[PDB]
Amino acid sequence: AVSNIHFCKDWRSKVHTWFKQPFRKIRRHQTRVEKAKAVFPATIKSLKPSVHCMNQRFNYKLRLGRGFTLKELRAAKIDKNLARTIGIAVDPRRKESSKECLNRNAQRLTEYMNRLVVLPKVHAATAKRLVLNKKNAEAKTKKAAEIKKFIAEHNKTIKELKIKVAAAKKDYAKELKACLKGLKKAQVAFAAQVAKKKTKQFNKLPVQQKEAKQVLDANKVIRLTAPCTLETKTLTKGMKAFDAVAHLRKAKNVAKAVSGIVKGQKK
Amino acid sequence: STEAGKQHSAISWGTGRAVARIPRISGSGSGRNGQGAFGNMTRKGHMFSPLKNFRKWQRKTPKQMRRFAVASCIAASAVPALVSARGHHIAGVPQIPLVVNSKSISVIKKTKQAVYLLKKINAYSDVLKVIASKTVRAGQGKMRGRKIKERKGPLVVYGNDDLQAVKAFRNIPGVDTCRVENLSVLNLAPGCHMGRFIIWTESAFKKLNTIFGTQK
Amino acid sequence: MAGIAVGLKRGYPVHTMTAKRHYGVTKRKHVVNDVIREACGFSAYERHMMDLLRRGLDKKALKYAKKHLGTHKRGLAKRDEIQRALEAI
Amino acid sequence: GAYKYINALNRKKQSDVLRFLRRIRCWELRHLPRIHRVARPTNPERARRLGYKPKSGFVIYSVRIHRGNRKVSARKGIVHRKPACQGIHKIKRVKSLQAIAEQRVGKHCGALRVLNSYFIGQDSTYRFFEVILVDPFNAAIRNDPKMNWICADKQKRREARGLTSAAKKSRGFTGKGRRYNKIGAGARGNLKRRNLLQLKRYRS
Amino acid sequence: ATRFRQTRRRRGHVSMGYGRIGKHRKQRGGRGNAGGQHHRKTWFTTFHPDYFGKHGMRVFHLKANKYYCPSINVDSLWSLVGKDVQAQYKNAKVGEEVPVIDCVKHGYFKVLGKGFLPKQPVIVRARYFSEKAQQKIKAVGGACELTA
RNA sequence: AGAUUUGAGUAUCGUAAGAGGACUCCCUUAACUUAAGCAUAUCAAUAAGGGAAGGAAGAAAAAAUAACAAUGAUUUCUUAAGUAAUGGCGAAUGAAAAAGAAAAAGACCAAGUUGAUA
RNA sequence: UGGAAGUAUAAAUCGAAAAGGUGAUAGUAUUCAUCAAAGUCUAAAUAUUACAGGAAAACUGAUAGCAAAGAAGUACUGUGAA
RNA sequence: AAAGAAUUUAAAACAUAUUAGAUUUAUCUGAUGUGUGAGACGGUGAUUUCUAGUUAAUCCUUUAAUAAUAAGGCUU
Repeated sequence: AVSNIHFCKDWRSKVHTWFKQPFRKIRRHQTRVEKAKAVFPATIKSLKPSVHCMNQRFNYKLRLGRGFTLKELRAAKIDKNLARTIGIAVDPRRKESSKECLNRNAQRLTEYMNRLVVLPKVHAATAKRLVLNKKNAEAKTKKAAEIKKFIAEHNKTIKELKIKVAAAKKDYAKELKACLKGLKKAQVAFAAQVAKKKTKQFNKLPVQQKEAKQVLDANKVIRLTAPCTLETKTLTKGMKAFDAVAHLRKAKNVAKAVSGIVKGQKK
Repeated sequence: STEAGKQHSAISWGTGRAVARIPRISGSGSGRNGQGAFGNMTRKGHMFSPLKNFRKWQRKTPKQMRRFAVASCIAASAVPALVSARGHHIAGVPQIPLVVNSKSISVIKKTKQAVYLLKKINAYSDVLKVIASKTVRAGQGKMRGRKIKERKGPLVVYGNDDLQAVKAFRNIPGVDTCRVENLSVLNLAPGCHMGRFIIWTESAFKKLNTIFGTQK
Repeated sequence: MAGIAVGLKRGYPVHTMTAKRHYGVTKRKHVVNDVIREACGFSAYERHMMDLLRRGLDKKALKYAKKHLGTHKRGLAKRDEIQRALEAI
Repeated sequence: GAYKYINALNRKKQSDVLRFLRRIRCWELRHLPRIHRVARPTNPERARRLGYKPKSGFVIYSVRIHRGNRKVSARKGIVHRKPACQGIHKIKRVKSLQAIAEQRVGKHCGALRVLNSYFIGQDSTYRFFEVILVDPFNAAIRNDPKMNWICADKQKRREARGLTSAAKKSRGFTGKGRRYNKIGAGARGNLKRRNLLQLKRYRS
Repeated sequence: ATRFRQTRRRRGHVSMGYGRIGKHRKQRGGRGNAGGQHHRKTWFTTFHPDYFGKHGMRVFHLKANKYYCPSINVDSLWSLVGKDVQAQYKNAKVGEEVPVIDCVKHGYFKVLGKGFLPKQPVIVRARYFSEKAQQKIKAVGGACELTA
């Protein structure tokens, strides 16, 4: 084997021994310990999005980017100025890449905002936010009554068919298509009726006085990916005759044929 | 030191002066000017290849073989023939995989209680061997701090809830404790011999099936 | 089902999403240009390039704008500007 | 405004108006000493872009530098080097003329801080700049939150360490990307990091 | 382990295992791969014949993430999901549920055809397929999907 | 005589100088050595010369990667990797995006606007 | 410089914009993707064999370990750097 | 000529026609519908294979896609 050793240059002055590694681990661990002590949401490692990886080699694995785009904070009904101060990162630079990435992150904020519990800006019980809460209980109670009423009359149908298919799946794993076919028709009608609708520009910050339960970070309570189990499908007659290779050799050959089209039409 | 021995500016005198060709110091007027220089064989010169601090001090080992050696040092501590041959006085102990009730451990807070413990289960015939056979080290070890060279005694492998009893056993001569999770070959097999006298506890003994698993 | 990995139409079926903002000048820039053009005039290379265009040597005005600016797309943009001032007199 | 016409005018440096205006200034600065403070800047659109503001503590200094390359400083053009390093002429400095002139003003007026500098004119023999200096200890500089960062200790001799806009380019800090791989975070601080032979503690 | 070397057994030998007629002088033919075409040609000819020369075009900035395509043969497709799941669905047919061996999740993109698949219908979902892989899957009574 | 501009002296209140340079940001066109000679090349941002600072310094908010189921300031570590490339294609010199971690913070001038203008 | 019909810096000549740069095989054209240079600041993760205060050691133990375990950069040599 | 449902509810480019405020020059700035770009049906069909006719291209690459010059590859 022909040697390739880059020691001809000076190397004894280009060495870096790692003797501080046992003590670096201690030094950083005694910073987080002394950082959560100061204010615990300091080390909370403010929430990050759920973005895919670049390149086709890892284009199926999710990972935490940095900062939610301006489009996600508006879709999740969050103020962009306030979001930075409640342990949510913001990345105005990043541009939205897909409507699926817009919904996937918008749920990430909504779930977190329901878990979030903000203490009053002033500890004293005479704070205006706490005062305004008791001054608007009468209006809040009426709003919750009408929201609850019309959230149940609209889902009066989606509930029963989703109940049927969920219950009908128990028999088949101890007919089913009839319950699934009926559910599909109901959800189509619901989608059309919504389009055939202004809402709150912002939601409300959850502000309350509670016990101080301190959690070192927020990305580990909202999992990136739901657990994946074995996926099984119905083996029909259509999938038994799908010429997969013939499709690959057709899409590739079309790409190589865009050269002939331009050459032909240029003469 | 990197610059130890090579701090001079000596250039070899050369042939034609009836002296060897080893480098010689320049200048004059001192007993050192004109003497031998850098060469490894001279006096006040750098040695053979000087020891550099970036050598390989620590060594690596595969995990699945590091845990293989622990399961073979625990397994040999249940054989009284091996344990006795290692220098342990297990003549009077009731059972060589000795256990003690976790309730008895929970009341231990003073060393006179842990000493009474070691006597009750007849484990003090070994601790007294460490006390009665403590002598000084031989050679240059004493110049550097290491003076007393004791022997080995029983190992009290405690558990998760026996933490407050550590401060009791920790001053008896030749009684070293180690948590059940932190077991290693450096504990169960010191000096490469095998069969260390282990005094378990109920909490640690009943965990060994979860930590180590079984053969199936 | 899950798109194809080759060809022009390639990739997982998703709904991709950006404005192509045009970095242009305002309407008053047509005034700031003539204010300074009137005060300053033309360069030693813009005046000779005007001679070629008056005699109809349109191509040699480009090969003289490229020699003094070093970019083909910045020679056309300057030849047009020069010839748009010839028709303004 | 009145400054979006001056900026657009100053871009026509080949106009007959400017070429005459710069001809007088290049005559004036030839006979005046090499570095000498001028009362107010002569390119105020460029002066106020680089940081100058007409407040106390800010001063403007003019520096004249002799342009053109120079021979390698070896006696009689004799170099005991291999033919690879035997040239004398045609050896171009890395640091620009701007950085070189900036470092001269900083040394002469050592009590102040160089903020930036710009170009004024040139002739066949010289090239004249104008350096915008700041007096850190002035009470107006200290009490302005947007400019008191120049009173920090690390800004001493800002230009001899290569921190100004003109001297940073000579270090390669113009843009970003894969065209600037070797100057990612410093020309030499990057080189030492790549050439390091990392010896871990538990190494194979 | 410097007591195991050859120096500890070669004490008392004057030459120290390096010969008297030819001593242990510093260099024995240059430093490194010197003399590749002059006096070590009998080495780079006997042991590395194609070392000297040029072959193939130059890729100025190769992108190694676009040549990445792991492959799994058909015989190893059923081992992705397991041997218990294979036996569970061993009597399935057309119309009833069969497992989908999503190869892309496990890190295998291409699916090649080598060896024999068990005689059970199966669904295979992967980015690229080989011509003889599709026949082997279909002849057993299965399906060949595509992803991304 | 008066209103300005520019250039000086004197006085008051302050400022740079020198020490140190282990680590940090740089200016300079060394050679021994390797190529079994040697002249491009390697030694080599290496030795010497020179300038400047701090407790750390340097970089920092895209005229950036990418061709994606897209990412998103800077720095540092693992991996890519002795790989793509360069080279009397000889000796030899040799990165970066992707991916995994530590830490995470963004703001300002000029230009533009408001002028019983400050 | 790995950057190869030029990756970066500088010098001589030339030198723009009803903007434009990049997509590393020079060229022109039409699309497409991503950014919007030519001013400035910004703690944290990082480095260290100046120096000072400490703790350790499978390190040396007076020809060893710094050159120096004592009034050691001391006695002594040179005009001088040393 | 023969087999073939195709996967499912939060949206930005503005190509377009109409208005409101301005400009005169290589003219702009706003806002409201529309389709574009749209995907949730054995029988229909998106789609792919086969048989011959016609046209076009045809050794590989310049790494977002093509083109004609240029350059680089393989064999001799």
